[PDB]
Amino acid sequence: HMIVLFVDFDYFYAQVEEVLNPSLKGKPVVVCVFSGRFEDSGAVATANYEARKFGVKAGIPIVEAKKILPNAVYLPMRKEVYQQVSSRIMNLLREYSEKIEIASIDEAYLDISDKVRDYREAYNLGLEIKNKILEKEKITVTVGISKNKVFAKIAADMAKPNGIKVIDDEEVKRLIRELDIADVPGIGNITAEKLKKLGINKLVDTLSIEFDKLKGMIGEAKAKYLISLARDEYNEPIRTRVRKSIGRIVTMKRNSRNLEEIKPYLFRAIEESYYKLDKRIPKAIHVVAVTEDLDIVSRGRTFPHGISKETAYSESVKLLQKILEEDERKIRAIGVRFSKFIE
DNA sequence: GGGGGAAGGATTCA
DNA sequence: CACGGAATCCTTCCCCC
Ligand SMILES: Nc1nc2c(ncn2[C@H]2C[C@H](O)[C@@H](COP(=O)(O)OP(=O)(O)OP(=O)(O)O)O2)c(=O)[nH]1
Ligand SMILES: [Ca+2]
Ligand SMILES: [Ca+2]
Ligand SMILES: [Ca+2]
Repeated sequence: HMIVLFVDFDYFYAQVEEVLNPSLKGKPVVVCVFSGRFEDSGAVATANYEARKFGVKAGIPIVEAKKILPNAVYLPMRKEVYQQVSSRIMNLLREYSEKIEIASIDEAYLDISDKVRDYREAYNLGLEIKNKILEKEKITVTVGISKNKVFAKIAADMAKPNGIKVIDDEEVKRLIRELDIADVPGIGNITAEKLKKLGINKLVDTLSIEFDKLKGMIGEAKAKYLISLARDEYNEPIRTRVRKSIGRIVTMKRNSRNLEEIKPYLFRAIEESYYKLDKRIPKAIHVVAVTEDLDIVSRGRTFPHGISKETAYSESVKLLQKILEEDERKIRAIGVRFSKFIE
């Protein structure tokens, strides 16, 4: 009953840069996000394995990477490029199933149930998909196969990189008991911790705790999710998913609270955001700010009609005004987010 | 009491 | 010193029948 095949491209941004400049293949490559603030201020979008080996990875400051690997190749993130390559591969996967859910810029779940019997065939289809993607785009990915999206995903995690793996029903039962609950999708450090205090260290433990306390501790939705898995009864279908919001945010040269100093950044964000909107019309706008102490403050508003760029400019100004008046810290970054698209 | 929303923020993942 | 971006969930305050 139902066979899910999850595809996860390998160290995606770095690998795409390798493909576009093979002279890179073989040496450590780090894709970065730089912000004027200073010489090498920014974070690491990601890096290839010939770099992950020494700890350089997503989230750490570019400077830190530089110390560890001073002579590695540091590339500016070219999101737009990775996107179009992503779209191409996404098309290429449709050829294998109508039921396709695009999770992110490099993730996708395929429902190959009414498409192929047993696991032995699932596997092959896997290898087939890899080859095709590999030959067509020269991009290696990892394929996870199991009874649902959750374990399909976990599968790939286990099989990374450029791998493939199937978690059979017998194994599922083993992981519901042996797999560290932390390693379960949707469980970050915050929840992980919350779970330990409650004694829960495995997906199974959830079955030995009174709901209401669990629900009370991690929220009902997270509780039902986990319990669901533990009972080997999880079964969310693979559905299409359209964007629900679009935004842009930029880090300023220096901190500030001066409206007239921030406004320019904010307006660049809006202009950029509208271009990205294309033909979509938003009913809601939020102004998101990152404070000096790396905290995130936001203020929004929904209109009974769509928002025009003019409308956005003036309304974004008030929300920034509101933020300032309601939060004493200097603002480090400023952005906008449009949502609730008409239709 | 409880439905229907909006707003501000928490948590997670890429 | 820690960047862009986006979804989902949760708490809370409201209006109101
Ligand atoms: N800007 C930014 N982008 C990120 C971050 N994390 C991931 N990404 C982007 C670039 C990654 O290549 C892409 C896929 O993330 P994964 O979590 O799949 O990492 P990646 O595919 O690079 O390596 P992998 O082989 O999956 O371990 O998402 C992040 O922290 N900041
Ligand atoms: Ca990946
Ligand atoms: Ca991914
Ligand atoms: Ca985890």
